[PDB]
Amino acid sequence: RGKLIAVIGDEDTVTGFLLGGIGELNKNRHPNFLVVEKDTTINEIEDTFRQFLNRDDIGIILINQYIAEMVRHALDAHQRSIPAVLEIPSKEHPYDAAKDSILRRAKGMF
Amino acid sequence: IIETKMLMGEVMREAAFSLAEAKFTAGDFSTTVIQNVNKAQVKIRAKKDNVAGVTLPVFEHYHEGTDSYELTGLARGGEQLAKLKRNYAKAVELLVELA
Amino acid sequence: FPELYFNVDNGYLEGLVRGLKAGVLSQADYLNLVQCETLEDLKLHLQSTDYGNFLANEASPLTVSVIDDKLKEKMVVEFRHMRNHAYEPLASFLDFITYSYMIDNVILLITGTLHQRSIAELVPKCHPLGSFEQMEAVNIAQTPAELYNAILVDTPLAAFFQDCISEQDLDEMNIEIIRNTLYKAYLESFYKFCTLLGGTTADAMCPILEFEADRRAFIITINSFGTELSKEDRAKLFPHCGRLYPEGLAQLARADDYEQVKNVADYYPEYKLLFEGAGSNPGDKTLEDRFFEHEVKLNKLAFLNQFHFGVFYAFVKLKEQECRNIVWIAECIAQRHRAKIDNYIPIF
Repeated sequence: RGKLIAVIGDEDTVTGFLLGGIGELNKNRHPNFLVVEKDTTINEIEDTFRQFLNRDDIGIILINQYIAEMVRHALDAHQRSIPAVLEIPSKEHPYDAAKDSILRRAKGMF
Repeated sequence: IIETKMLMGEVMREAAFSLAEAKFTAGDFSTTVIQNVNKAQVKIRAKKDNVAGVTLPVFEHYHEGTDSYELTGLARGGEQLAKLKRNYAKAVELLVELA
Repeated sequence: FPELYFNVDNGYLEGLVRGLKAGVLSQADYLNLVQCETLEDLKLHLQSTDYGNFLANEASPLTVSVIDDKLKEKMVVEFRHMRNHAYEPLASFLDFITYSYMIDNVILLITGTLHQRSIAELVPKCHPLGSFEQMEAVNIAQTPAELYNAILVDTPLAAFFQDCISEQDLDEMNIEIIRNTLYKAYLESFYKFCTLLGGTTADAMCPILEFEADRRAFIITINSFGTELSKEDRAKLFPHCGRLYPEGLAQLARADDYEQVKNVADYYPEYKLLFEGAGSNPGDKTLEDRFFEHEVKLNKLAFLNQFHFGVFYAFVKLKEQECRNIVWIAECIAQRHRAKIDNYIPIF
């Protein structure tokens, strides 16, 4: 079977990847993304993250690097081998390796 | 991994700035994009390697043809929106590899 | 001609909107803004002009998205004020400005309703220049057919639908075909209105509205090449007002590559200079940037008269371009991408 990528992020980043063709609705009408409006609570972000990592259709989750640091508890607690998670930069937000949970494991890294 | 993150950062910054050019000529096109969703133009498949006696999971990028945003900004801004879709559509394939 | 009646109802509003026209950023003002290093400086520079206190009572960690909202907030408060103060000859004209926004708001309403979303969630996303007075369409929201009937009852737009789009068309056409088809009926209707307001209004408005009709035709053509739209669907969307209407409109509808579109622009020296003036190469001004630049050069001609409605429409489109300019400066500064900061359009 196939899988899809999913997004948790700001309106601009979500808009970008939607024109990049990322956007789809599950059969239950739920999207494969959350637009994190400034008014959104941490519980909506974390619930969406926990839904996306447990969902059958989603293979990869993309999280804006600043949102990844908000949801850091669940993001570091996620330790399944298959469903991947990516912390990504954005225009008013941090760089691509900020606190990165994978890079911090390696002995061979500089 | 380190090299792929280094590649991703600059492409993402260029894509994130390119959206401002669309926001200059196409107005708040973002609301129409976000509101109107049905089916993806790009999706993935899980795949394996068995090297050194162990199964390693990986992904490949696939394309479904149908542009669910084809007419967006037909009236104005469509030049910028055509650059914009291509920039994030390029970024996704590096994400699938990075994952 | 106009002076027999114009100042009787409009003399105050003319002096008001000309006052607001003095309150614009010159080239010399933009040549201050682009020098600064952060949104705190952008605030401190804009604070010196008519934008004073637009970022008062707001969060210290500024974002370009807040600057964008507070720039529009100024423009929409100034417009709603002029619309509340105007008498029916001007007020019907000011309403014709607002249709260009209500169309896009109706596109959201139809889009959300076709996805079964409650319209009450779309209300905060509607452009303030196109907000409705009658709300039963918004409150009911049950089905696309129910919304279409509620639109015809509640909305000023009802006449445009009856000329071009049935309920059955709304069920089948893409929302972007709807956007441009409503807009076709709109621009032609507003141009007809400006031809009926003869003399100085017609002579200030027709150069602009005839250019907007040509501008849609050019841009829709070059954007259609990669798409499922037929030559008939292009012809169905090109506005019939512009200088191209006798022939070039049909020639664009036949055309399917950029050179064939320039072969239309070659017959019209303004448009020949617009296409010649942009290859859209790396570091060039784009075709789109030249249309926005030229639209400003036309809007600047409105204030070279004294007694006509062309100033109100040109003013709205110039302050809209001022919002687009200051947002584009704010992006280039905030993202440090100074290489394209000069791409604002020098309004006055």
